[PDB]
Amino acid sequence: AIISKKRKLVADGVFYAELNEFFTRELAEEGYSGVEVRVTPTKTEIIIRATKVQDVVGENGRRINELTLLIEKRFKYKRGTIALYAERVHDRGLSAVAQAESMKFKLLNGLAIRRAAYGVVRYVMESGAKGCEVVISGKLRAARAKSMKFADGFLIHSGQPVNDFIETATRHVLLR
Amino acid sequence: PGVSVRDVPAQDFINNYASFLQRQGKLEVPGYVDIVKTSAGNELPPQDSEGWFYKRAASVARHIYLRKQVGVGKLNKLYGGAKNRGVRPHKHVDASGSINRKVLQSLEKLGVVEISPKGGRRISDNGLRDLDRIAAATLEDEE
Amino acid sequence: IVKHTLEIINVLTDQNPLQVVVDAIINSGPREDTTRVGGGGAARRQAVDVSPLRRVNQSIALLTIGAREAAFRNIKTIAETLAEELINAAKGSSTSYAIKKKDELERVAKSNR
Amino acid sequence: ENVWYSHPRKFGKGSRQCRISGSHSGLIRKYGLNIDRQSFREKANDIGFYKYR
Amino acid sequence: TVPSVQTFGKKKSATAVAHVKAGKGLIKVNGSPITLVQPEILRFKVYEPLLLVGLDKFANIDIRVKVTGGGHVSQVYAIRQAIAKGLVAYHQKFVDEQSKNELKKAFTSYDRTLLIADSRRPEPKKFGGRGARSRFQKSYR
Amino acid sequence: AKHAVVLDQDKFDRIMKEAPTYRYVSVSVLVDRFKLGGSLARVALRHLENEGIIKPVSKHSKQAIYTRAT
Amino acid sequence: GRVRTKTVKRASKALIEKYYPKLTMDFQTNKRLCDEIATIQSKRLRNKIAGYTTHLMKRIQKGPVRG
Amino acid sequence: LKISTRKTPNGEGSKTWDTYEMRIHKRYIDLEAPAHIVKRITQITIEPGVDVEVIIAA
RNA sequence: UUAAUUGCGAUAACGAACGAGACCUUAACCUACUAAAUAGGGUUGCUGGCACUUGCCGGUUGACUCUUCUUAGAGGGACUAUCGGUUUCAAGCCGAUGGAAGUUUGAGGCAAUAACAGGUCUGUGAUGCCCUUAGACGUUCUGGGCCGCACGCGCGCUACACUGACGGAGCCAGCGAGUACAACCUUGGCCGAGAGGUCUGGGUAAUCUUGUGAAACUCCGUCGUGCUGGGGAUAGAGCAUUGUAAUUAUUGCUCUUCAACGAGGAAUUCCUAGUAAGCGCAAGUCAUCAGCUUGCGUUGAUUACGUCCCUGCCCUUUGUACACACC
Repeated sequence: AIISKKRKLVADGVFYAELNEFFTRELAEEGYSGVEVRVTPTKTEIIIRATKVQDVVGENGRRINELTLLIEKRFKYKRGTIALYAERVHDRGLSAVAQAESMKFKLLNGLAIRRAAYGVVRYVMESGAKGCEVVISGKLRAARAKSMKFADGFLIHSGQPVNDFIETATRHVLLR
Repeated sequence: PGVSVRDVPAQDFINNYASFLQRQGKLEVPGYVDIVKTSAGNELPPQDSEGWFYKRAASVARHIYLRKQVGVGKLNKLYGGAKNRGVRPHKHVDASGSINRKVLQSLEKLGVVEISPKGGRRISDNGLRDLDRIAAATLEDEE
Repeated sequence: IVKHTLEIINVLTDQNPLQVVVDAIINSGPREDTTRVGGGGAARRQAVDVSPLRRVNQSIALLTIGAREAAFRNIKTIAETLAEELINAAKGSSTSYAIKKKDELERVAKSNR
Repeated sequence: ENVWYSHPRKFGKGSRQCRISGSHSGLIRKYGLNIDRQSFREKANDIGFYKYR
Repeated sequence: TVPSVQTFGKKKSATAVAHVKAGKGLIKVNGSPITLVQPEILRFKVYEPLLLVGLDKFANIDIRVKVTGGGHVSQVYAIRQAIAKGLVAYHQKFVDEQSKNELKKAFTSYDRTLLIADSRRPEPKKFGGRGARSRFQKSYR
Repeated sequence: AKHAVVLDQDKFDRIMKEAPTYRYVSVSVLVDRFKLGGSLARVALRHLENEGIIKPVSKHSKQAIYTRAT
Repeated sequence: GRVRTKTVKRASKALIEKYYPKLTMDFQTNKRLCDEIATIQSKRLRNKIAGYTTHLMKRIQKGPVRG
Repeated sequence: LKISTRKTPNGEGSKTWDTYEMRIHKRYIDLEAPAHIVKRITQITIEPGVDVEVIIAA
């Protein structure tokens, strides 16, 4: 303080942008959709929606207890003002970020390229969806640039009804 | 009636004011007269030569009447205009500061301008008299 | 400038100046203007007729071309030249280029008829 | 340890830097962002910028 | 007590507000009377609302205007649209309709906007070109 | 330089001879006769407006039309 | 180039077929009966149904139409 | 709050421009009320995604 | 027919999806709602001057009250409306009238399947493997170059003046932007022929810069058709400023130096209305540097309102010894 209102509103967005990037790295193994911050008076509620909830918390306050101390040293805060909770996800089929982590595992483990997509496309319809699309890229067998596609149902590509409905998720893998 | 400055045209107002000052010759002269460019960008000096300052000092006085409080830097920006800066687009930069400042310093002692609060220069009581007398004189010239 | 052109005509033999302006529009509008027809490749010019806004729109343009070219490096600034062009067209003298540029196209149509 | 190991780097392009990696070209310094123009398109809607028109 | 209706005209950003009253017959523009304006050749345009219907109408009505926005010539339209409405607002409220209807149909024959607000606003300059429609010069040599 | 700009007293005699009784009188008109070229014609015309002689129509710089006093 | 679309004519046939009552000539009264029954999201698309339905009423007094 | 930017991560092909922008609605509600009544209204009536702030000095 | 596989109608075709249209953002209209001393107006007071009758110009955020402009919630307004012609008298198109609005009402935003071995390893702790792995192609400091000059093409700026240049006088916009741990925008007052020195502020920003009284323009004078007072390039000396540093003139200023070019050859690019073309302003990069790009508002035309002749794009019908497909 005393800072202008235009500068702090942009600085609020980058503060979150950093936090979302690190939790992508740190909660790669335990599952991770995103983060939802709510700055109330004094304290701040940081709700992490994840698949494996008890592993994100750890052994009765170990993972989150260490992670709360990390956020203090990054952005300059005291013990009490931050509280990292762990809640469940509202279904996997609609939340398209969850499928990318399961697909990332299946390629790293050593599972089929095409039949991984045939499994997940059914799961999207089983939850309760209109359509789906899974584009895998890179040199899928033999040394040349190639691509695949395993679509289903209705998929709308234009207009304003796009940002709200379609959940997207890009996630790169190696391998050798 | 309603004798005000606005009934008299703005261009015709200064002609009666200029001749009024040259009869007395008591508005004072600084020293930089006809050793002058007039602005920061202006190839030829003043064509009027004699008189000249009395045209300038009159137009400064009437603008101080209409508005609350006028300063030195704003008057330079108002009088100043275009340039010819080589083979580039024509820019705008302020006029001569030393001419417009000594108008305001000299008119204080003659009895027109007053020192105002906050910042700038407002009008005296006796300053409004000479403005209206010349306005009334210009009203007689037309009518 | 257009006010100064009309002040010249009021002085010259009294007269309403729009009567000279309207008569100038009549006497600088071509009757026949040829369109360039192909018919193989060469530029043969077939005789096509002209009406009605094309007679008015060309005539007003040709006056201003003759007016401005006359006052290109000249003391006789646009208003004096434009006033003379309308008098010459109204009183058909065969001197002003409003008439000559119209007359020289007459003329071209009849050769290919 | 050694005496001379710096230059007056309080201005210009060399001293200024982005938050992510540290590129000295295509640097957005408007509103104190300090994120280069390649990564800004990636992180536009997360900060709150949108293509309305 | 006195009849006051706040009429306003508009051409582009140039806006003007004509506060009419009952009295002697003032038609002032920024303090000065009607005969200044200050474009000088376009003094004749500002009379057009007056000279069509007549000076007899303004013997009761007292108008005064403050003009801001636009440029020099655009502000003349703002004054002319304001004075044109200034009569109609007075003649609609506190006078018989047949006088006010004669104003309407008089201004239709000499319709240079007057009562009607003009349609044209500026349009955005889009990328790649020196203007909206005008594009940059190409080369494939 | 195409001559007729230099000040001569012999010409000043013939200016007053050819002053009265003409339709067109201006800076545009006098230069066509090869009289005082350019600005000195404006000064010559400024003399003829003082003591009657030729009366005005337009009063602009660059557009200065005059007509004889009937 | 104001050719009305298929989705306008989808509603224009479906509305007039069932509800021939509550349809009489003018725009304003028939415009209030479009949003009555149907559930349109936008204003533009809602009012465009009222346009073509009212146009069919002008022709219905000058004989029938196919479909 | 605008930031115009070229679309490419390198600068080849055709030249195209964007207008990434941030809106900001701004309101003011001026009370002529007592001191302790402001402590009530500030605690409640907070919904996430809105910047709460009070001056308490003219 | 349409801007469009847009729709009418003809039928081994029937209904369907994606693309377009719809949707979203912005610019117009509202004297009707809901509102504000950070928006402006009226009643009036205290007061300053003025013509001397009632009235004219005001100076204060003294009081009272309000919503025409002004900002922005929340709604309506448009649907080719209503008529006239014109069509299997169908879908539409064209002439009036009402209307702020009648080209999808103006302009953008998002943008299908299928591809190109088009661009980027010089945005990257996005990256396969090859190289380089300390006498280092990692590095770190210091001088120099990316700007060398007989010569070509590409965008550009300023001119080839009198619709003009050189003087005063008059004097109006909208998009933006802006420091407290830095050195940001910076009025008012003094010093200076300039540039710029200094004392002070105010502003974390419809509150202060700021009314960003910006240009082109308006109107009287000076020159007048002579490479001229048009034009400003090359040049030399000094006075300023930003920097550890300006000599390879950083940047601006002050007198002098005063050229090239009298409307541009074949060719050739962009463009249907608040557009074209004059005109400046702001931002972007920025210790200091716009002849650049992206945005804004003033000044505001001539000329179509059609066509496949030219240059290329979409379908159908024909022919193929081609299928990494006429390179």
